[PDB]
Amino acid sequence: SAFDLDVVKLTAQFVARNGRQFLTQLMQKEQRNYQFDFLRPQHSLFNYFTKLVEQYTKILIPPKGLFSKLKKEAENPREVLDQVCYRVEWAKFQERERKKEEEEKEKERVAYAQIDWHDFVVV
Amino acid sequence: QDATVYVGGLDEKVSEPLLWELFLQAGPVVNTHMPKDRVTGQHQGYGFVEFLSEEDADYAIKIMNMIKLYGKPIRVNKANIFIGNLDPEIDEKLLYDTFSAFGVILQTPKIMRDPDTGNSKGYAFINFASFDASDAAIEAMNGQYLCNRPITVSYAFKKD
Amino acid sequence: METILEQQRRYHEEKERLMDVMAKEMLTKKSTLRDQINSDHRTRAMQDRYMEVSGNLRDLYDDKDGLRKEELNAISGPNEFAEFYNRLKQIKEFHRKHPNEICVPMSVEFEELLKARENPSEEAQNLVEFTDEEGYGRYLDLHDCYLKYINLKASEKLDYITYLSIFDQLFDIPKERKNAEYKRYLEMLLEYLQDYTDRVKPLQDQNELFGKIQAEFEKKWENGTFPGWEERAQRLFSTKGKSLESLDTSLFAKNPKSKGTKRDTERNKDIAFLEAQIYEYVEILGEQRHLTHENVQRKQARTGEEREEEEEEIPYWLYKLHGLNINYNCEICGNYTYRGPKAFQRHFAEWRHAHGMRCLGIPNTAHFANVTQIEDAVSLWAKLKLQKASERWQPDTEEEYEDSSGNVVNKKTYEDLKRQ
Repeated sequence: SAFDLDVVKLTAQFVARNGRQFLTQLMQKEQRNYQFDFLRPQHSLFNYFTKLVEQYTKILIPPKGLFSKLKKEAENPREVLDQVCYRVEWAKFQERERKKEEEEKEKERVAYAQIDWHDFVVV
Repeated sequence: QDATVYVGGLDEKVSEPLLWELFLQAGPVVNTHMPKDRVTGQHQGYGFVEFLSEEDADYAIKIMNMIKLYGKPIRVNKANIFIGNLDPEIDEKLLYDTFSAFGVILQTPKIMRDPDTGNSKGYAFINFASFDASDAAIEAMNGQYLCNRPITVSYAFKKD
Repeated sequence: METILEQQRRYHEEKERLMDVMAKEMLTKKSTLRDQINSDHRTRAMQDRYMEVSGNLRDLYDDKDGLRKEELNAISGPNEFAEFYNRLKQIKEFHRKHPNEICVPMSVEFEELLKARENPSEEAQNLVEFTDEEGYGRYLDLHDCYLKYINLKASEKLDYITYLSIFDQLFDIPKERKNAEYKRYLEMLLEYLQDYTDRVKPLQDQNELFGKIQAEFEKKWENGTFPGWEERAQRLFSTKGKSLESLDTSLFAKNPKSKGTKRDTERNKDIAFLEAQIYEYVEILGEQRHLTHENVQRKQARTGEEREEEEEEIPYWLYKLHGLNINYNCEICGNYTYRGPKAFQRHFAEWRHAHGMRCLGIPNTAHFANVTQIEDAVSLWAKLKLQKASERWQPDTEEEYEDSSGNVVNKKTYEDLKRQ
């Protein structure tokens, strides 16, 4: 699976340098008798190819290392510790929201299994 | 166990030489075994066919899969919701794909097997993500037409 | 190599995995002090690795400014892509899947249930950086420092409580002279206290704290950090007073104050820096020193057993008729011990005996049924092997290399003679 991953990485690297949505280096390759089944969204590898293209687009950011240098993440452990604490707090908030959604689903299942299903009215 | 193929879904018309005669076109079936019950004294629908080579058993498993033998879903294989009267031709991944249309599955499902053969017992247990998927399985899947086998979905544990 | 595209994305993914591992380590609860210290050391090692990866990725931008003109050009494109695809069009006979492209850094930054340590931090141990008396940052070892102070003072009138009371002072009068040999022990006590402060908090920035301590020693301690109301201004190196600030500024550049003394700013600057570092370590770790003093008082007030406990923490006729009370030693069948004659023959046709014969190498033959030995078994497998009867098809080729003589060529000799 190394050759398919390398082809997907090459397609994500060639598609990230495009100046338009449809005017890319991979749309013209489809008409140039080159078989590429990862371009269609019906395949399961397209969801990974989109994430690879998003990572290639995020690797081209101006704070990603092209024309600037990161100082907080590279020369401050306290900022990295604060970011890790904020990520842990966001994960705890997401877990609390998932627990609240599970409690709401359990309450809706308890309310649906206790209502009267014999009082039918056709208007 | 590798050269033998476990067949599931045999009716009363199928017999011990009948399975060897039906599996003779697939490969050289050397022996046929049918475990008899203790209360009824007959076959429980599951049997085994021991052939000479593993390629003949693989061809019999790939040829006689999900067949309609004696009005029964006969299939050969390599030897809180409860689902009963399920076909042995389906696997755990096939049951997970069939259960994915109603609701979301929490993990991989498991099917009960016999302690003697180990192919298919007849009942299975599957767990859903929430109670809405269990209610949709008890409303729609509890009585749906499966592969030549009327399944029945029910609740494993319920508190009044 | 795609150093600006693939390597930068790999470094960003490694930094994101390190940040996720740090967030998972910080989100998990702690139950012991040693496990928390080991988790803090692993988090500090992961932060150092992430800082090294960010420093390595931040230097890969020299050729990127030259290659951005060719990478962003829309006139180029699928020519070099088709050339790279033809370079990637080699033989695909290596039928092997590699799912460890992103799962291997995820598993390297994780721990196991038996040992809560990462894969780069698998060789780390808390016993190699702290002693047993310290308690992984709970207390501080001061017995060797007290012994060194008693050896330097040359007197036995100083106990551990007196040494703890003398070490508790920060800006008071010293116990000995500043130009004596006690500064050599004070520098070692400061170097031990700096390592104890760096071991008590590995997740804190030690370089920034050292730079702040150096800035406080240079900008404040060297310019009269202790004002008065000779008592107005005091010098730490010269150990003398001053009338006003102008007199101290004129005497700061004096000839005895620069190098014309034994305690000037040229030779006694390192001792003053070590004393300032010891004062900063005593002010920052005063709670640990108070806990160590309380533990020393509890050990002194306890008895011997309390100190040892603190430092330690039916049918016999039927049996004779059917053939019971008899056995048989099947050596080839795993040296098993069977029953009487009924099991004797049964022992030759069974699962254990068959497995033993198959493991011995001799095939399970009917002639070897009544056999029960090793050497005899090998002799039977040899003599009863494929004898002269039923030979190799009775080879008699007699090739046409002569047509009138020579027929000893077997099925393979004549074949090789006629092939070439």
